Amino acid sequence: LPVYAPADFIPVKGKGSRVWDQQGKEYIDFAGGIAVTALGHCHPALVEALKSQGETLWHTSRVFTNEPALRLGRKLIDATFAERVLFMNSGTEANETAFKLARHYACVRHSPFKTKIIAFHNAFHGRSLFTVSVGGQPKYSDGFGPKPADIIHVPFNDLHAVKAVMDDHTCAVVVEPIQGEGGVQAATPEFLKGLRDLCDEHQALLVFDEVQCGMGRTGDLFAYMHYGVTPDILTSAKALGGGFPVSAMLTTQEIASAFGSTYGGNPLACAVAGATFDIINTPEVLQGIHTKRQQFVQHLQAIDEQFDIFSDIRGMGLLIGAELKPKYKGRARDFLYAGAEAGVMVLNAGADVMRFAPSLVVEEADIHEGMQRFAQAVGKVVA
Amino acid sequence: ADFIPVKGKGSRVWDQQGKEYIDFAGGIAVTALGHCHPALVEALKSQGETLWHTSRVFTNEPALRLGRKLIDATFAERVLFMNSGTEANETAFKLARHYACVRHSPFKTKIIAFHNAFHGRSLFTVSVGGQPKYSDGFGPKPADIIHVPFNDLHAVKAVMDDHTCAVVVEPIQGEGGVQAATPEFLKGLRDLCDEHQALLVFDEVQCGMGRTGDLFAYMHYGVTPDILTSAKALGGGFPVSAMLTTQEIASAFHHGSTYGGNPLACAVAGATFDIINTPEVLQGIHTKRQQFVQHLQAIDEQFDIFSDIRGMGLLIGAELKPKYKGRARDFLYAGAEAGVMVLNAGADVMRFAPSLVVEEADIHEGMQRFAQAVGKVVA
Ligand code: NA
Ligand code: NA
Repeated sequence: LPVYAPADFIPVKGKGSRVWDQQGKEYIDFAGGIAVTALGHCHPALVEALKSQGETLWHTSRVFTNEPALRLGRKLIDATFAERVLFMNSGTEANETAFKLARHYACVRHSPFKTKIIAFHNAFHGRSLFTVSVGGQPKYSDGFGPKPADIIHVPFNDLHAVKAVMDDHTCAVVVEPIQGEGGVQAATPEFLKGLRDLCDEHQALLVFDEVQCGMGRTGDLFAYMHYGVTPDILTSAKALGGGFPVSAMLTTQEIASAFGSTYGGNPLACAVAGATFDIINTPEVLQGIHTKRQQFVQHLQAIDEQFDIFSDIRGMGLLIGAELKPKYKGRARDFLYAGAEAGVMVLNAGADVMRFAPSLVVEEADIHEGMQRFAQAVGKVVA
Repeated sequence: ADFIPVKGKGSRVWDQQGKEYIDFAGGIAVTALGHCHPALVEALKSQGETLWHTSRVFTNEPALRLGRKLIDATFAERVLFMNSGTEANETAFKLARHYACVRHSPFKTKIIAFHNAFHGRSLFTVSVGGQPKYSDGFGPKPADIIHVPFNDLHAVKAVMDDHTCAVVVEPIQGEGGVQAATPEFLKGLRDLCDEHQALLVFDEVQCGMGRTGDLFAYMHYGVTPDILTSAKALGGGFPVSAMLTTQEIASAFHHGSTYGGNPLACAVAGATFDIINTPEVLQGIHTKRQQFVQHLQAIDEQFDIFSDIRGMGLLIGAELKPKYKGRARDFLYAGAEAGVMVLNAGADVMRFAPSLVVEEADIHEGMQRFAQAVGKVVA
């Protein structure tokens, strides 16, 4: 069930899209620590940002603001629909804050009985009791005692189902624009637009979990920009910090008033995230992501031409899913481990789907080399 | 707060205007080794050049090293690392619930906690937290959490049964007026947990990592918990946390000696641990407390403001007399004006949580500034 690295695979060093273990074995990284290291390992600009801020100031309590946090808040506010930004340490915490805010906004602006949260099967929002209960895998929320109530799950991309359970007692709809863990499934524009319209009709808040698909991952800064559907609340993490734990909850003044346009934020985390933002939010990187996706997809199609293993290639930008044909159902972990043995680090998205989330600046030579290693791994699994 | 800190070094902090402050607050007991400690900066820089991040699929050398250090120095046999104390608390509470579920009964779900407790602001942790005002208004809270007064062993006895999975307690309630547990209370909780087969959970996010003069508060009391949480001081300002428990308990999870841990975080926390867990630092804490307390007594001798000085080691509470009840914020703001950063613990209590290696010169200067602030509020 879970993927655990063996005792002879402990990462010790990373540089760009390359990782070395304790035995000095080199790997090409198409996993990014699960879409976290969006600028690769020990990127010079991020290392510089960490070092200079690390000489100056690391920490301030929630009582104070700081220059890195204010700078990052301003950048996010300028680049998005947001008017207010709250910083935490992780996407889980950001989601906690978003869900709590949606609940509290409904409580004070409308009714204390307006508590229903609508989420989707296969969703992943974190492992805290609240976020795992909003998440759509019962296996992970069972066995921890009474779960926070008034959370309803319906299938992803099923607008009819949402209409059926949505009413004036609904406070929030929570959705990943692309379900990364749940098979790399993208929302249809109809579905997402419908959620926006239903939330408007019922005065509920539309919450986008973009912890995985955000911060350039899709080729747009956020996935909502691709769809042209504006959420009420957005959460971001993982890539935001490039490997440093940091997260952000984005919303409007009107919504945030329910609780300088910024709250919290570790000085060191925000300095690093600012450097990450400055690189990712450029025409060069964002437009390069589409080129790179095409390069990965070409290799995946070539492997499929040789070995015939995939039924679907999907996702957006450098979040790539490759669904295994029915003859290879449940074999995703085996392809992953074979990949590792061949010196390439990949992901799963359930037992039937291969997932790739490499650095957004991954070099062409690394794309080529890693995919040749993955091709070799595939051969060992099927032939 | 009407100023923005831009730079810190040891126990001194500068704002945007270049005004210099003495830091007796430590970002709320987080910067246990002061700002930009050279050993912590060096660890950050060195690991920052090597590897920052691994997913939970992998371990890493800093995580393993930090795990070994915590395992060797405490009751723990297993360590799970997260980013924050709130997250570590989520993990501890979930583990206590799940252990009870799979080892005893799915109906064994009651968590006992205490009034004025703080355990974080996630829905679950704030519900276990003992401040109803902060858990109200977020929709249905997770159920089966009972609160009773801190230090009220009779009350614990009354609500505890075989359906109880956990007792969660801060050995010293930091936020709740800097109230220390009595030895009888903590031993009582241990005995009751043994009797009803519940897990004793120590939230040592604030009172842990050297704060009391021992590495963890449970060592002062000689009462061993089943699960302990640690953050704040653990990373000296870098966000990192740990949940410590035994192999028997940890086995309830669906993996070696450690789980998770950011390589950069764990490298910094390792350097922090190596410094704090020394006779020099730990013994130095008692001497520094005495100096702080003597200053507080001198201030009281002059101004007659305090009714009580409490806490342990370098977590210090000073309770205001009824004449000054509800005015802790006023002394806080006056302190800031006078150039000293302090804390509150409710509107009735002044709190201090300075660097564990705070220089004597800084103790005297900061306390003199606080005396000036006290003098201002009085006049
Ligand atoms: Na904006
Ligand atoms: Na031990």
